[PDB]
Amino acid sequence: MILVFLGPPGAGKGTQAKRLAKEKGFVHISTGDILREAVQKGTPLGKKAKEYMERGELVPDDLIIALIEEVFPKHGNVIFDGFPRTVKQAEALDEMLEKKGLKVDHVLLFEVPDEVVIERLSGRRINPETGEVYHVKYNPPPPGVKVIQREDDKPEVIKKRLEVYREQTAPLIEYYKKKGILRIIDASKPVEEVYRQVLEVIG
Ligand SMILES: Nc1ncnc2c1ncn2[C@@H]1O[C@H](COP(=O)(O)OP(=O)(O)O)[C@@H](O)[C@H]1O
Ligand SMILES: Nc1ncnc2c1ncn2[C@@H]1O[C@H](COP(=O)(O)OP(=O)(O)O)[C@@H](O)[C@H]1O
Repeated sequence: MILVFLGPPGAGKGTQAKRLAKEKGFVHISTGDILREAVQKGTPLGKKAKEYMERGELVPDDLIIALIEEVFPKHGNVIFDGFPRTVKQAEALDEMLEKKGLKVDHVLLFEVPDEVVIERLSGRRINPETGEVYHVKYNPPPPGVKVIQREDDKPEVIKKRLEVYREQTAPLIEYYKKKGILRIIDASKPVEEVYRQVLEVIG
């Protein structure tokens, strides 16, 4: 089974993908997590990607498509979390999968309004020791636990990221709807309720 989680930044895709991977054994492929690691390590990918991410822009397709080929697992169920983000990426994914005898089985669209996106992103915090993700209101870090705020979660970069989502990523809704594999998730609900909906959709 291959899943794609699609939706605006802050919708809760990483939160749900992490949970699903941990409990049900999916391979979690987060392009964001992988890129942030590349940047921190200063790899050729990381050095090239870094400034796109800093500015809230998408990293060029060729680099991301190569990254996906590098990390796609030989066996196992997969959650694509934050990939594809463009039509070209989606077309490449279909082609890659077909060569492996696979296909995207479900695309889960995490619907949330812009007001919620901003609330979610502005309050997002990370434990730099473990990578655990918190929210200042909805899931605060334990007392005494040091956390950081991503530079791309600052107000002006959130704005750009949302514009980029609407311009480049949103056309994937129709792309996958035409293939009949798009499932709607009401991502505005609490984490537990969203998770039950994810489980229901994937059966
Ligand atoms: N259903 C939810 N309700 C409230 N807060 C959430 C929910 N899902 C995620 N969050 C919080 O919102 C922020 C964004 O979640 P995240 O999973 O990182 O979104 P995405 O990967 O779609 O960008 C995080 O701070 C997370 O703790
Ligand atoms: N599939 C992709 N294609 C191009 N750029 C990407 C992709 N995934 C992640 N990025 C880059 O990494 C940044 C952070 O992505 P991500 O962690 O997925 O954001 P969010 O937490 O909002 O889902 C993006 O704003 C973009 O610059």
